[PDB]
Amino acid sequence: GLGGLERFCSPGKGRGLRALQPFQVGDLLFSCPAYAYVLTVNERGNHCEYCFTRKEGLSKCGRCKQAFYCNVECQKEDWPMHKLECSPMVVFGENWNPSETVRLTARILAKQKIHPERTPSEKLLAVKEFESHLDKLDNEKKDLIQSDIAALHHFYSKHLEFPDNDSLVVLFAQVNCNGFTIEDEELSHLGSAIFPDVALMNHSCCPNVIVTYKGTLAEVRAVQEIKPGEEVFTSYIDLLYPTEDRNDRLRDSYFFTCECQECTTKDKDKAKVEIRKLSDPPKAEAIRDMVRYARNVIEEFRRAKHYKSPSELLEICELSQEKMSSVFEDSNVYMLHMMYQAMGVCLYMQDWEGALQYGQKIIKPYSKHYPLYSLNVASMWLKLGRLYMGLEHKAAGEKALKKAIAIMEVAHGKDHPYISEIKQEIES
Ligand SMILES: Cc1cc2c(ncn2C2(C)CN(C(=O)c3ccn(CC4CCN([C@H]5C=CCCCC5)CC4)c3)C2)c(N)n1
Ligand SMILES: [Zn+2]
Ligand SMILES: [Zn+2]
Ligand SMILES: [Zn+2]
Repeated sequence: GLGGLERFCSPGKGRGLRALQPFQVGDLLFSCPAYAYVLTVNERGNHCEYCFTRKEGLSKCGRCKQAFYCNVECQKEDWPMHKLECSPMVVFGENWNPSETVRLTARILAKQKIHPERTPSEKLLAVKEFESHLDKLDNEKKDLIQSDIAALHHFYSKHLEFPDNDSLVVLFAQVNCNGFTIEDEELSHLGSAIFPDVALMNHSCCPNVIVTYKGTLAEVRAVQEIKPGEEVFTSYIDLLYPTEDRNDRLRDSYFFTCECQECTTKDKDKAKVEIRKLSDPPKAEAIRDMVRYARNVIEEFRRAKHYKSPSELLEICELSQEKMSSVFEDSNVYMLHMMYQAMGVCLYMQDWEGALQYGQKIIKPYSKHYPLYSLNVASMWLKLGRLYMGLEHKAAGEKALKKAIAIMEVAHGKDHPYISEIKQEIES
């Protein structure tokens, strides 16, 4: 189905989505209800488990007191999926630690037993039809799937009937590369879901669509004019980084290399890796070393985001920046990576001033490096606005919040609950 769209074979790629009618900028292509979903553990007090709405003072689950809901209606409708974790959270207590993947694969198995037939989440692609890339996964990723399986058994023993090891390996591999992360208006991680039809769409570093969420509902809107017969492209990755960096990430998770206009021309590559205009210009050899150092420290930081302290993480950001500053211009995407990373640590530690100072340095190069309609730009203006408003800068506040609404009206749509919320912030 899906009015004015069709599944097809995209040459040189595979299964894709194609427009059959035109779509102007801001037009809703389709909506895909969540086949399976979960709210992340760290967002448990702030958000409803069933619809993901952000509210303070949510009703608690009487049994576990770990799940929070808008009303009894969200609580009752959530129970089929919550019963998988409700009694095991009480039994295991603070030891209850299944990974978000294990948590999601559990809901998938539950949806397979209650609704074995094609769901409205599966109008053009089925979960069972998902790519698993099992032939391509290393020993590390296969060991984590074995680990995931043991965790599923250890934490969901009492509420599920499990298929054999081989069936569960395929499913865990499938979820790993097909699972969607859901973010809020600020790009903060909210949870994980299965959107079978959204997963049909192929990748481009110049996308003509963006995926946003209305609670657990995924929404696909046009960010470029789409003509009948043109293929529908979303971006699988973060479009801030140069071509090699994007293709390295693409190969890592989806084992394919990109061939779009941006990957071909590499026009934004020189500007993304901006170099200081020194009287003695740094040598190509020195430019090479700083790019490697940066890519190395980016990996070092992600790993450190597990064991090192927020004040330790900041030292890495600050010293990495200071080191890179020898060759890299402040608009360089590697500098910007660490500025963003320290902003997140500042927002974490509630250093609203430190965060605001990062954002201010981040936003002009962001609108220069990302496309016009980009969730990273809108969420950065939204974060700047909210911080400005919090620190008594109303003129700079309304200015940044309006700039967020501008992009967001096109991505999230003019009637989105987010736009209203932000408007209430300017008005009241
Ligand atoms: C050569 C080529 C092939 C291309 C392609 N474009 C898509 N192809 C495929 C046919 C190959 N595919 C896969 O290997 C492949 C595996 C799982 N999937 C589906 C995934 C669903 C989840 N999203 C993520 C997106 C955003 C952030 C949150 C995390 C979730 C990522 C996608 C695609 C699709 C392109 N430009 N070139
Ligand atoms: Zn609710
Ligand atoms: Zn409960
Ligand atoms: Zn590309």
